[PDB]
Amino acid sequence: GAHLARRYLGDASVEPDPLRMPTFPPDYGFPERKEREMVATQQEMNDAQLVLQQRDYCAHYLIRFLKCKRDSFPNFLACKHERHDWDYCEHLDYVKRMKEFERERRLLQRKKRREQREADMA
Amino acid sequence: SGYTPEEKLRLQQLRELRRRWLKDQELSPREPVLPPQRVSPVERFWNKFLQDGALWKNVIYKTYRHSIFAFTHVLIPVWIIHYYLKYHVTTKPYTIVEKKPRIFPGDTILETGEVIPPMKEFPDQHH
Amino acid sequence: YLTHQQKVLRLYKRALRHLESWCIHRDKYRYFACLLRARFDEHKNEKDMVKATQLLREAEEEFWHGQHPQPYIFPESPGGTSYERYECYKVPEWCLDDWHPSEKAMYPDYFAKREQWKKLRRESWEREVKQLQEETPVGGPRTEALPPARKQGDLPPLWWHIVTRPRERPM
Amino acid sequence: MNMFSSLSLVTLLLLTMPIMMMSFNTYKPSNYPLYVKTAISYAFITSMIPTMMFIHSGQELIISNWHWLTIQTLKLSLSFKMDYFSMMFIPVALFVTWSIMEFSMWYMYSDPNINKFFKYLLLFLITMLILVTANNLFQLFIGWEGVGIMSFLLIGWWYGRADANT
Amino acid sequence: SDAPPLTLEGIKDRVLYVLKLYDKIDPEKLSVNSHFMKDLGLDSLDQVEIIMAMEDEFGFEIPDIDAEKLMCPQEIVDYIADKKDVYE
Amino acid sequence: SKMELPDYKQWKIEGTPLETVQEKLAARGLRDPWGRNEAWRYMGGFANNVSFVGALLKGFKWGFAAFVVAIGAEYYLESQK
Amino acid sequence: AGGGAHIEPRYRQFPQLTRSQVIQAEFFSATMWFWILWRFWHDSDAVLGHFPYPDPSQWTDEELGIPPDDE
Amino acid sequence: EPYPDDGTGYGDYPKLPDRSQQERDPWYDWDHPDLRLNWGEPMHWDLDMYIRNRVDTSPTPVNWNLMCKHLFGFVAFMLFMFWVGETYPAYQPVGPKQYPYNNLYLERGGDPNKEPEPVVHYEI
Amino acid sequence: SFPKYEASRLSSLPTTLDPAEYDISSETRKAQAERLAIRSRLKREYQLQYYDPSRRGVIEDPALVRWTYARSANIYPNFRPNTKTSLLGALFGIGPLVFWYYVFKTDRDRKEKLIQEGKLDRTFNISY
Amino acid sequence: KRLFIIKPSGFY
Amino acid sequence: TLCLGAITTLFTAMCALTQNDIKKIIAFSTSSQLGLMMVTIGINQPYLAFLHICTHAFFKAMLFMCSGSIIHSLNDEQDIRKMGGLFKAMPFTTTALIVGSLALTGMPFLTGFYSKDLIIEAANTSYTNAWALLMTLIATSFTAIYSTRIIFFALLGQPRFPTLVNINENNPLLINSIKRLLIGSLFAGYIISNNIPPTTIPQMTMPYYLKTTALIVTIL
Ligand SMILES: C[C@H](CCC(=O)O)[C@H]1CC[C@H]2[C@@H]3[C@H](O)C[C@@H]4C[C@H](O)CC[C@]4(C)[C@H]3C[C@H](O)[C@]12C
Ligand SMILES: *C(=O)CCCCCCCCCCCCC
Repeated sequence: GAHLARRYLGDASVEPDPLRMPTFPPDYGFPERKEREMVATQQEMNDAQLVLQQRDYCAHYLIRFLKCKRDSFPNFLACKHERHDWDYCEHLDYVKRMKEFERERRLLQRKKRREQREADMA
Repeated sequence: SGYTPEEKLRLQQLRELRRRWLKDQELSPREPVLPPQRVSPVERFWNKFLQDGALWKNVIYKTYRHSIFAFTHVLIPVWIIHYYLKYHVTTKPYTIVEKKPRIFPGDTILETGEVIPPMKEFPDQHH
Repeated sequence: YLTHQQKVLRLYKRALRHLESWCIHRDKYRYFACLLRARFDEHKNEKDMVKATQLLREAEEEFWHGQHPQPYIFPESPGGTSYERYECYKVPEWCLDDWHPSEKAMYPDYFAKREQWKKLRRESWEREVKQLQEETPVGGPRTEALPPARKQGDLPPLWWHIVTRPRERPM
Repeated sequence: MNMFSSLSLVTLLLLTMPIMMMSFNTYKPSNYPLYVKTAISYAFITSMIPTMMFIHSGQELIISNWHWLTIQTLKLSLSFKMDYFSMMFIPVALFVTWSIMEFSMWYMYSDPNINKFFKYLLLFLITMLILVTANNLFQLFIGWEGVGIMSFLLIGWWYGRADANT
Repeated sequence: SDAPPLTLEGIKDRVLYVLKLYDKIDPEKLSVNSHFMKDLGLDSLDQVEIIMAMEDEFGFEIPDIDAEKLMCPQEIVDYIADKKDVYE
Repeated sequence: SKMELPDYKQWKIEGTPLETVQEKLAARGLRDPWGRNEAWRYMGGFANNVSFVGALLKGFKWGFAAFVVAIGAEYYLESQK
Repeated sequence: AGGGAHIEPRYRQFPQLTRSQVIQAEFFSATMWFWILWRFWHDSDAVLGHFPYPDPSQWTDEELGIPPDDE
Repeated sequence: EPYPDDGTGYGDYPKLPDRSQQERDPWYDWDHPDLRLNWGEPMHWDLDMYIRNRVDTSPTPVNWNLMCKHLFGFVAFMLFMFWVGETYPAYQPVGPKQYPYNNLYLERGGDPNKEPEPVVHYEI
Repeated sequence: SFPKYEASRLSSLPTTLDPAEYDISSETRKAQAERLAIRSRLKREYQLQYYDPSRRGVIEDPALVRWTYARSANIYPNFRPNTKTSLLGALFGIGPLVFWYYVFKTDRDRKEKLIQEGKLDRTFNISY
Repeated sequence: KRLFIIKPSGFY
Repeated sequence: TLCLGAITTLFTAMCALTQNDIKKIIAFSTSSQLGLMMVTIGINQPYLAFLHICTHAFFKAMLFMCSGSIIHSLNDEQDIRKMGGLFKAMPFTTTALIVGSLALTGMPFLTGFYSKDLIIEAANTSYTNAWALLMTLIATSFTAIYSTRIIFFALLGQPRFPTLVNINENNPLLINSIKRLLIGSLFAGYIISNNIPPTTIPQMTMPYYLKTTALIVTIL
């Protein structure tokens, strides 16, 4: 990636730390930030025997896809639309993570401005 | 360089013996002199029936041999294994542990008749 | 040992064989197989032994510097992928004396003719040993060369294990 | 399950039939390379049936059929793990061995010991499936070492060659 | 194996075939007894090349100790036949 | 079965890459005496072999011939289902 | 091995071929390219990409939640 | 040439050149082709260690020292670069993955009685 | 020009690069002929019984008997307990024994201390 | 042409 | 495991760039691919590594049969410098030897594409050692270089084998054996990939310069 050149060969204070982020509170900037939703209950994922890493916020689409495959057998070329939905949700889920990294970058780049403005005037 | 006259003479004398020895290693038409056998009647039938090599000839022969192989190497062994598993192994605790089948929303249990409640309506999306 | 001429020829063969490994393609090998030939023809008519030895001495070093690290080897030659492959099947002929008569009856002609070779070897041994004594110095044989048979009807001395040796490609 | 269990063990037992019938006298030679190649074909067919059941509903089971030895609080059984990895590698292994064995009927035709060559190829296949299906570490160790020995016997096939033994 | 066997005539027919493709040897003045360094006046370097072409021809190496003695096509034929156990 | 070796006079080094070897060997006072022994490699069925990019495309034109029909059968036949 | 066409060897000449092995060889080679072209037509997104990779430097400083620097 | 008389037990046994049997001439008509020995020839003290299935001393196209420098140099360089790549990893510019139900507290093992500290995730 | 070859214990000098194979006077020429005289005499003796058709045994080789004898039964009577052997015997005989004693003794003393203090994890250890 | 194969005694 | 595989895949692939024996180039190809699998185990992708075993079984076992067919035809000649001109002389071996190489190098939609490409993408978009990632990518380029070496020397150009050679690949056992493994090297990956249940969350969204790394490096 390109951000690596901005963290190892550049300023290490205005770059997110992948093992520590997010640093700022969830509400720092959002007045009425909403809470995330989970459509699938635990007992539904527990009964579907989803791998722990598959029990994310996209589980409901994965459950639908697996159910379709069991019923479309022996047609292994079916359920190509249910599978696509589960992949599109993961793309949406993955995008949110990208925003969090960018949100961390700008807040870190905005928290350094104070250290400039503060020490500058004072 | 080159063989000396004695070297050529020896190589030539040895060469004659070598060829004569190699020639004597050839089997005569009679050999090998196989002793009498106990030829079976089933073998007798297929030899004459397959001396012409017709396509419909070996097709029967191929089916005949594969049917025998299936009976003695698949059907008989599976009979023994099923008897072993069913009446000797599966009669002991925790001998064959099957991962319980996955229950998805909207299914019906064949053993109690319950219906799994469907999933909550998805909020919205496309693609 | 090896004389000066032999080293030059042995070096010449090695250089071409290693050169053929660097070239692969025949036309390229032929082009450089003739440039290398000139390097020997140029000094072919040398008369000074001391200078000739120096040229060979420096030629070997030039070869060792340019040798292919993985030179081509014929499959059956020492170091090849088929070297000594068929030694597993080379069985010595004396093993047949232990065959059971049941096994020996399956080849009546072979063992009736192998017996003739038995008699020929058996009746030719005394003359074999006798000839080697009379044609050997008092001190002892100073070389490994064996003389050929002199008279008629006498087989070459020490012939059995060269004549009856196992075939190159048995079963 | 009565079919998933039986057809998963029949594949393993089908591969031991040629070995048993050769170490005893119940067959005729000159067909052994073809006889062994035919067994792999059927084992491949029988192995695909449990695989399809797995693909259908993801069914799995563990077969601890024989209690071999108990060491105080350690119980060791001849256990087989017919799961994702075992149900998808056995069909693939038998398919490739099917082609290689048929290929070897032409590459080793002139070899005096072709019959022993196929027996050693089959013994390797048996021990690899023991390794793949092992449910406990001792049974996995049986196939772990078995493959090594068969490799040793097969690498040094031409034992008159010093470089082969090395 | 699955390869054609060698015959004394076949070996001879191939030894001469290679030499008759040697631009430094006159075809008509060539037989199965022409000494290379006494009839065709070849340098001993040529005999190294000739023997090399006889081992590339038959696919087996000839050791140098035995290679610098086959000074005639017949000796090449009698050496290849002996090595490969040809007798007819 | 005495194999009939073909005529040896047909092996010639003109029209083959061995020709270019003679030109650059004759320009420096040398000749390739074994040119004809290597001539069979550049003559007959062995002549005019394929190139690497040409080898990878073995069967492409026939494969393309079937592909256009397959998609052609796709553009058509799509209005019935 | 001992079985199949009895293709006699040839000396310094191109080996004999059977029309059977030249049609089977050409068929599977053409089968390979049909599969590659057919799969490309329907599944070009599995080699080129499926979803548009977002550009972080285009998201407005409000959706990400960055507040005005004065605050 | 006997071994030095340093009281190690060699005695009068010859000290033959420390050359493996691979270096011997393979085209010679040895009495023992596999061992490459002649009947009656003195045997090296370490003949069992110098058979063709064991230690080889044949000349190499490259010097012994130069091979050691390059092999060690390669291994040393690779290990050093694996340490640099471990302290400076490569990662995609994304935040941590998010899981529901207090980060799957019950699913991934946890006391069902003790209530975890809520780890609810938000939107963006 | 030509980097000189550096022989070693496990990489012998090539016979072509050896200076001893090019400066050969009559003294070495005679030596190379005396060795062949010994080699030919031994070869003749071996062949006169290898080819004998009345032999059905083993051609005993004194060279092999001397090799086996020199390696087993001739070592102690030709051994002297001097400085070299005494130190080599202790370094390779007692050295490894003492070293392994302190490796295991320290390891078990450390583990024994933890077990009595409860600092060692033996939750499921019921086989020993 | 069916050469004789020298083998050790397999009878025993 | 990630670093152990990375050193192995790059080292063994580098060795195959100069080996002349055909059975050793493929053997070093196998060692390079096993290191690729262990890299997959190192990036926490156990199921992708298993898939590469199933896919690698088909197109690798075929290559040895193809090389075995060439060696048998040239009288046990295993050195590629004594091969050549076999493109039109052994048409079915050439066809099989080309499908296997393309499957090995990662030609799109063959059996090898359905495992190697996912592995490479899963490696570029993972929190992984950087040097190991570079070695893996460099090894992928080396994979295509020695595949060209086998095809170029063993099939293309003019023949370099002895004069009397019985090039004959017309045995039903030989053709049928290669034929089945040629079908697997074309379709086996597709069938398995569309039948095995998903056990992880594949990474499908990434920069365009990480999705085509495997394909671009192979072409170079
Ligand atoms: C059916 C199978 C393949 C024949 C074919 O190519 O169609 C043939 C090949 C050799 C046969 C086997 C061998 O003849 C050895 C056994 C002899 C008896 O037929 C009993 C089963 C026995 C094990 C045979 C079963 C089957 O008939 C075989 C396996
Ligand atoms: C970054 O995510 C680590 C993986 C990068 C692999 C190398 C591909 C080249 C990318 C260069 C950096 C991007 C500059 C546009």
